[PDB]
Amino acid sequence: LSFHRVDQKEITQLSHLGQGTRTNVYEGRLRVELRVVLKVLDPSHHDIALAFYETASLMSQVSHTHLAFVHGVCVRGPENIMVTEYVEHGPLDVWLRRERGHVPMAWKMVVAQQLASALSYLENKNLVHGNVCGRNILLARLGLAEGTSPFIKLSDPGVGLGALSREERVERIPWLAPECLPSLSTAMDKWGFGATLLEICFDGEAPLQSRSPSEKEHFYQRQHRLPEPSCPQLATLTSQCLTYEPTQRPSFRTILRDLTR
Ligand SMILES: NC(=O)Nc1sc(-c2ccc(F)cc2)cc1C(N)=O
Ligand SMILES: [Ca+2]
Repeated sequence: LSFHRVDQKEITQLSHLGQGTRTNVYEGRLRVELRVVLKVLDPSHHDIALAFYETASLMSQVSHTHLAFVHGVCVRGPENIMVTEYVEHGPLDVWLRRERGHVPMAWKMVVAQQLASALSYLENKNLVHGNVCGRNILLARLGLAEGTSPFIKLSDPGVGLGALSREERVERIPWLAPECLPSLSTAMDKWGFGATLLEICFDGEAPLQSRSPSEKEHFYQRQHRLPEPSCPQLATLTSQCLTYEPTQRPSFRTILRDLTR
């Protein structure tokens, strides 16, 4: 396990941004003053803290234009804090819901290509993200003004999927791949991408949102098909990604090629 150790003296904790899986998220400063995000892990069992370090270790060996940077881990008393990139306009799901009306199809396709390019890179390195969702897509540039285009960053997955409870995996439906509800393959990120595409198509509203945890579980148990976008070309892709059999999902090379044409 390889990650930088950040001394508590080098960080300043600012305002609460919200909550992640077993975390409290804050804006912060990192003395080098760099604007950062601090993911403070709740007091937890060693297994959860080990899964949290494993994410920081995974994020430290990769580099990509559309992957949010991890500066390291800070231990402040009994708290584990991952120090991460501050991305200006924040999570995409929140932005899309707040942003009046819908964004253009062309804007949505750029975000989709950028995310597919990041996942293509992890696929080639044989590395699992395991938490692909609108909440984990961060908006660096709005790209709404003439001549401009959006710029996203896929954030770290947080506490690894292997350490979470069945309740947390259920809360993760429909982003969570169905084989993960009861192995850790890159196939799971093709499902997460497919569910993120729908979530973006539906302006930050994810399918099965209003449903209860037993309804979500039953939906995957009865292997019901997720909704499709109106565009037949996009419909083919999202249904191909959102295939229950993981070996039938397309590679990110194919997904990226399909998205560009
Ligand atoms: N690197 C990284 O993940 N940065 C994050 S996470 C986050 C957030 C997380 C959970 C919430 F409930 C609300 C906001 C914001 C930002 C940011 N602005 O960069
Ligand atoms: Ca909107």
